[PDB]
Amino acid sequence: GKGKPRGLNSARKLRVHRRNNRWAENNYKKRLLGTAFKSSPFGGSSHAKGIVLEKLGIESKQPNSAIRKCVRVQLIKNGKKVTAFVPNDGCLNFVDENDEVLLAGFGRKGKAKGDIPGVRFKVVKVSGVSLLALWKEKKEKPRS
Amino acid sequence: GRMHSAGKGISSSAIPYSRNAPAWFKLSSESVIEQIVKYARKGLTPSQIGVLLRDAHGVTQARVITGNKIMRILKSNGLAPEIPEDLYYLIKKAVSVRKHLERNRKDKDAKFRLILIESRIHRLARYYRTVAVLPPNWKYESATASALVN
Amino acid sequence: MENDKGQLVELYVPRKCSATNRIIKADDHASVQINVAKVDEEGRAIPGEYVTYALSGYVRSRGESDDSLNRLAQNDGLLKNVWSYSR
Amino acid sequence: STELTVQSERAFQKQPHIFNNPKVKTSKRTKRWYKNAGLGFKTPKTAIEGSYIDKKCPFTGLVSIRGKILTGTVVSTKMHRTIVIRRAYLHYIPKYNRYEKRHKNVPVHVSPAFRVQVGDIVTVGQCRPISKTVRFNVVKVSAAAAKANKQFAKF
Amino acid sequence: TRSSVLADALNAINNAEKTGKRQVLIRPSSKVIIKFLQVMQKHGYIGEFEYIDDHRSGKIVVQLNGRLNKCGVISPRFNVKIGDIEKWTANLLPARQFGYVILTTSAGIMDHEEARRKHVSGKILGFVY
Amino acid sequence: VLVQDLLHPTAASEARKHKLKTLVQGPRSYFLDVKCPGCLNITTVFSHAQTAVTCESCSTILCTPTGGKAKLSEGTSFRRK
RNA sequence: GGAUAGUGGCCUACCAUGGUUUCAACGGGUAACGGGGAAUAAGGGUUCGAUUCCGGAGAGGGAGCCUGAGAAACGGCUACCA
RNA sequence: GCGGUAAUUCCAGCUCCAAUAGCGUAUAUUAAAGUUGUUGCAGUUAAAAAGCUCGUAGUUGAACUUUGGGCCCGGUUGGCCGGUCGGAUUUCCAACGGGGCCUUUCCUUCUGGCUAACCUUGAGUCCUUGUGGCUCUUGGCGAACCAGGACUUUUACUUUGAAAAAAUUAGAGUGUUCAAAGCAGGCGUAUUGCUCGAAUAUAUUAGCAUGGAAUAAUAGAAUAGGACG
RNA sequence: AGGGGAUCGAAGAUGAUCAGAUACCGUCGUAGUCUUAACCAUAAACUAUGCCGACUAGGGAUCGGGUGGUGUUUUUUUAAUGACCCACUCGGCACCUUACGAGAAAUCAAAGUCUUUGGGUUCUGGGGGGAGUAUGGUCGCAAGGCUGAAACUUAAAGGAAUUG
Ligand SMILES: [Mg+2]
Ligand SMILES: [Mg+2]
Ligand SMILES: [Mg+2]
Ligand SMILES: [Mg+2]
Ligand SMILES: [Mg+2]
Ligand SMILES: [Mg+2]
Ligand SMILES: [Mg+2]
Ligand SMILES: [Mg+2]
Ligand SMILES: [Mg+2]
Ligand SMILES: [Mg+2]
Ligand SMILES: [Mg+2]
Ligand SMILES: [Mg+2]
Ligand SMILES: [Mg+2]
Ligand SMILES: [Mg+2]
Ligand SMILES: [Mg+2]
Ligand SMILES: [Mg+2]
Ligand SMILES: [Mg+2]
Ligand SMILES: [Mg+2]
Ligand SMILES: [Mg+2]
Ligand SMILES: [Mg+2]
Ligand SMILES: [Mg+2]
Ligand SMILES: [Mg+2]
Ligand SMILES: [Mg+2]
Ligand SMILES: [Mg+2]
Ligand SMILES: [Mg+2]
Ligand SMILES: [Mg+2]
Ligand SMILES: [Mg+2]
Ligand SMILES: [Mg+2]
Ligand SMILES: [Mg+2]
Ligand SMILES: [Mg+2]
Ligand SMILES: [Mg+2]
Ligand SMILES: [Mg+2]
Ligand SMILES: [Mg+2]
Ligand SMILES: [Mg+2]
Ligand SMILES: [Mg+2]
Ligand SMILES: [Mg+2]
Ligand SMILES: [Mg+2]
Ligand SMILES: [Mg+2]
Ligand SMILES: [Mg+2]
Ligand SMILES: [Mg+2]
Ligand SMILES: [Mg+2]
Ligand SMILES: [Mg+2]
Ligand SMILES: [Zn+2]
Repeated sequence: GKGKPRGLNSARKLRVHRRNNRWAENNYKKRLLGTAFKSSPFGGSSHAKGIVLEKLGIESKQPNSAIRKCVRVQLIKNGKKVTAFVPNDGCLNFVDENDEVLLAGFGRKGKAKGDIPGVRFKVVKVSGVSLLALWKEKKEKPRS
Repeated sequence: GRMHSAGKGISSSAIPYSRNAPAWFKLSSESVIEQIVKYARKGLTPSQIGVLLRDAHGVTQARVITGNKIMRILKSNGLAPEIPEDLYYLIKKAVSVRKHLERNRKDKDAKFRLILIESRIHRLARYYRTVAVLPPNWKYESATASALVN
Repeated sequence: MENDKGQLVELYVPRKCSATNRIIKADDHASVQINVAKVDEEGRAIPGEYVTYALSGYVRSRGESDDSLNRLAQNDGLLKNVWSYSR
Repeated sequence: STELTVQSERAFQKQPHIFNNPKVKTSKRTKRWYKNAGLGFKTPKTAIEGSYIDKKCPFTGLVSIRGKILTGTVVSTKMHRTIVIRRAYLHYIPKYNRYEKRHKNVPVHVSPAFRVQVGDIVTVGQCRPISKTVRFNVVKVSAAAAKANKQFAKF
Repeated sequence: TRSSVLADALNAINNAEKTGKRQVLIRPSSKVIIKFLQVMQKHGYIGEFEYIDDHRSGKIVVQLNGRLNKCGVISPRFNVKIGDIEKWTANLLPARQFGYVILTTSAGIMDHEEARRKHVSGKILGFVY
Repeated sequence: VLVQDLLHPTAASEARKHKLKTLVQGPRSYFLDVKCPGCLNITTVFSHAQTAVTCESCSTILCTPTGGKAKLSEGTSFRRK
C-alpha cells in the first residue's frame, strides 16, 4: 500500500528519508546552510547600524506612481552597502549624508516591502535619537 | 506471480484430498520402489520417473503408496546426482543458450535471456548452498559449467 | 441509549433493514417497508393485519430487493419453494 | 591460537612461581597451575591437559573475569590468540516507533584452551585491559563447527 | 506475495459487510485468524464461522449479522507498553464506551479490555467496532 | 447473491468451476484399465499421458499424448477407476 | 623489557599482518562544551540550552617543570611567540 | 490595496475601537502546518513513477507442532441482607482476576539437608441429626530453597521491581493580607511548652532483577558422527 | 573506420511569393537515409498512471489453451480427421453498461475497499521564477549524458470545470 516502508525494523530508512527531504524546506535549508550569517547584509542580527552615503529617490513600482525617499547605507560591522527606506512624511529631511543611522528589517522575511523595488530595510534612528521622536517633536537632533 | 516475467497463469496439479489409498490400487510399496530404482537405474530423473509411473502404472502419487518422495528413495539407494535436478536443467539450459550466443553475437535477445537464466541459477544455488546440499562456496561459472552438465 | 439512572434518553430508536440490520435513516428516501397481509380460511385477506418487512435504500439500489424479500417472506411462511439457499 | 613449539619465544615461556625442583625426579616434567574462573564457567580440559602458556588465559593465566558477559558471534580469527566478534544487537527509535539494525565489533582474547572458527557463537567475559583494544576474554564456546563435517563428498 | 494472512481475512470481511452480504469465505486461515475471529464473536460482531479443511492451510466461512462497521488490522505489530494501550484505543476507536483494540500478549490474543483486567500487554493486532 | 450457502454449494455449479476454485480442490483426471484383445491382460493408463504408453509384452502403442487427455489408439476399450 | 601509582602500543626491541567500513567507516562542517533542563500546550512532534546545580575544559598562545597528599597550577616558576 | 479635486487608507481636528502601566517595531523560533506527513501528505491532467528488465546491500516474507475437558486453593470489588454502637464480617448470590493439580505432559540433574502442605490417623469431638472444625504424634508429597557435584540451543517483546541528586515539572498540605513565592507553621498554662509537617508522581533508551510463553526469529536426526541405559 | 549510396532528403544554391521572406510552395542536391565493426544513452522512451498480494459488479465480442455434446458441415460405406455452432474454464489484447465506491473536477474496475486514516516494497515532489543555470566529480572522440546548488527576484504561477 503506496509510499513509505511500514516494517518494524525500517526505522533508519524512515529517518534518512525525512532527513533527505527536509532539505526542500525553504526555512530549514536557510538555517542549516547558515545562509543568514553568510549572505544577508545584517549579521543575522535584528538591526544594524550604518553610515549614510547618498540620499536616493527611488521610483515606486506599478500600479503606483511616486518617489520613495531612501538612503544608501554602509553597515559598520560590514562594509556591506545597503539601501533603506526612510518612513513617514518629511523624515528624509532629518538624515543628511555621512550621518549615522540604525537600520531594521522590513517585516517580510528578507524580501522587499510594497511598491519600493529592491529595498529590504527601513531606518528607525539617526544620530542616536529615532525618526519617530523627531517626526513628532519629542526629541531634537544632536549638534554634530 | 511468475519470477522472471509478468505472466500470471495459475496452473498446477490439484492434488487429491485422500492422502492414502486409492484402494483399487493393489501392488505394494515393496513393488513400485523396486520399480523406482530400476528406472533411475536406467538413469532417469525423479520427475521423469513419477511421470513414467503415473501413466503406464497405477502410481497415482509415488509419495503415497510408498512412504516417501521419489528423490529421497533415490538417495536412500544411493542414486542421487551431484547436484539437484532442477538446478541441472537450468545449468544445462544456460549452456545451450551460451553456445548459441557464441555463434550469434548479434542476438541481443539471447543475451538478455542468458542473464535471466543465470540469475535464477545463482539464486537457486544460494538456496542450496544455504541448506548444505551443495558445499559452501559451490558456484556456477560459464567456463566450468559447460563441462559440468556433460 | 439510557442515562445515569435507567431513564430513556436520546429520542428516536430508528427502524432497521430486515435484510442487513443497518439503520434506516431519515434522508434515506429510497428505503421501503412492505406490508404483506395476513389471510384467513377461504382466502379472506383480513384488513389491517400484516406481516411486514423493511429494506434499506442501499439494498434496493443494488437490485437485491427482490431476492432478499424472497428469502425473508419464505422462511417466515409466505412462500413455498421459489428461493434456494444454495447456488 | 599458539599451536606447536610452545617454547618458541626469545624469552623462556613459563608460569610464574610454579617451580619444578630438578632434584625431585618427577613423572610429568612440568607442574601446571589452573583455577576455575567462577560464574560456573567450566575450565575446559584442554586448559589442564595442555602445555600452552598464555598469561592472558582465564583458566591458566593471570587475568580475572569480572564485569560483563556478552555472547557475540565471531567474525574474524586472523589475529594470533585474539578474535573479533560482532555483537549482534538491535536498536529503538521513538519518533517512528520502529527499530534499526546495529552492530558493534568487539576484540577478545582467546586461550589456546579454545579452538574457535568464524561463525561460532562465543560467550566472552570482561577482564582488565589486556591490550590497546581488548577488554574481553573468550571463556566458553556455545557453538562447535556450524555443520562443517555434514558437507563431505558424494555417495 | 501474501505478507499478512490476517490482513486479507479482515479486509475480505469488511468488503462483504459493506456490499451488504451475510457470509464470507476467507483463505487461507491461521491460528491467529481463528483467535481474532473468536474475539469478534465473543462481542457479537459476527455470528458463527466454520473451518473447512482443505489439506492445505484452510478456508473459513464466516456468517456475519450486520453490527459491524469496521474490522481492521494494525500493519506492523507494534509493541505496546500497557501505559500506551490508552493512546491506541483513542487514535482508532469511535468512543470510550464500546469498541475494542485487540492485541497479542504473552497471555493470549485478547481485546484490550480483557488485557487490562488481566494486567498484561504486548504487540498489537487490529481492532473492531 | 447477498445471502447464500458457501458451505453447501450445488454439485452442478461446483462441477463447472475451475479445478483449483472448487470448495476443496481436487483433480478431474482419472485412471482406466485398457486392453487390446490380442493379449489377455489389462494395463492401467492415466487420462492424460505425455508418454505414449506401450502395452505389457507387445510393442503396440495404446495412446498418444495431446495437450490434455491422451487419445487412445485405434480400436481399444476401457473402464474408469 | 622499560617506564607508571598502577592496567594498556603508554614507550622500546623482536615477530606477525592485522584493525574499521553502505548496519556509512575515514574525511569535512558546526555562528558544538555535555547534562539536569527551556519554549511551544489534542496527541505524535518541533526548536532551544554561553548562562544559579552536576560533569569537563581553560586562564593571551604553546610547551616545560618546581613544590606537594593532590597542580602539568598561571592572583606558581622557566623558555619561546604575540 | 488606497492617493490623478467631493480620499471610508495619506496630513490633521473631532469622534470611536483594542490591550492598558504598559503598548508598537525588527529578527529568531514554536503553534496555525496533514505545507516534512511514524501517527498523517501528495505524485493520470496541479510540483512528482527511473525508457526498460536483471540484481546486491536494505526492508518484507503462506500454513501447520498442548489444544480441549475435570478437580481443587485463596484473593478484590459489587449487590442483598447488618450483627453493631459513619464502618464491621460470615454465609445467599452472581462478575473479574491469581495459583496449583489430573488428564500419555521436565520441574536441569543427581547426593542430603527442611520439610509447608494430606492420600495420611492416632485418639476423638467445641457443637446445628455432621466431613460444617483445628490443636494433635510412630507407617505415607518434594521442590518452597538451602550447597556441593555434574549440564545447560540462541534472541526479540511484555510485566513487576530494584538502583537511582537536588532545583525545574505534575501535585498534596499550610490563609505569604491576596498572589508570584516560601516551606512553613499550629495550639496553650502566651510566667520557664505542647505539637502536625517538610508527602506523592514522573524519572521512558541501555544495564540489572522477577513473572509471562501469544506474536516474530534461532537452533535440532537424513551418507545418522542421532536419542536414552 | 570501411562498404553502399536507388529513394527521399538538415546544409548550401536557386524560381517564385512578400513591404521584407534567411521560410512556407517549386528546382538542383552535400550530409544523411541502408550495411559491417565500434561509439552515443537520450524521446510527449506515454497508459503523461512502479511492482508483488487480497478483496469489491454487471455484459456481449475476441486471441491462445483445455474439457464437455446420441451439435452443424465435409462422403466413401459409416467413421477417423478438419473447419464451424453451443456451454463451461483458466490466461491475454480490449470495448460496453453501471456505481456501491473515489475524485477539485475531467473522469476512474482502479484513480475503489482513506479522518471508520496501517498487506509488502521501490522511487520522486514540497509556491513561481532564477534553472536543469553556476560549481565540483564522473562518463564521452565530439555532440553531450549523470549528479546538481545558491545569491537575487516575485503574489501569484498552475489544474479542472462554467458562463461569455
Ligand atoms: Mg529540488
Ligand atoms: Mg547608487
Ligand atoms: Mg568583527
Ligand atoms: Mg497468481
Ligand atoms: Mg523480481
Ligand atoms: Mg503449467
Ligand atoms: Mg597475526
Ligand atoms: Mg605487547
Ligand atoms: Mg628498528
Ligand atoms: Mg600491512
Ligand atoms: Mg547516510
Ligand atoms: Mg564553539
Ligand atoms: Mg549548558
Ligand atoms: Mg546543544
Ligand atoms: Mg559562545
Ligand atoms: Mg586547569
Ligand atoms: Mg583576555
Ligand atoms: Mg602551538
Ligand atoms: Mg600553566
Ligand atoms: Mg586560580
Ligand atoms: Mg474636500
Ligand atoms: Mg477628507
Ligand atoms: Mg484619519
Ligand atoms: Mg499583545
Ligand atoms: Mg504509530
Ligand atoms: Mg501538500
Ligand atoms: Mg505534471
Ligand atoms: Mg513508468
Ligand atoms: Mg539504479
Ligand atoms: Mg508466519
Ligand atoms: Mg520500569
Ligand atoms: Mg521529588
Ligand atoms: Mg545519397
Ligand atoms: Mg535555403
Ligand atoms: Mg529570393
Ligand atoms: Mg539560410
Ligand atoms: Mg528522461
Ligand atoms: Mg501515448
Ligand atoms: Mg468484469
Ligand atoms: Mg472439442
Ligand atoms: Mg499587485
Ligand atoms: Mg468553453
Ligand atoms: Zn496390447
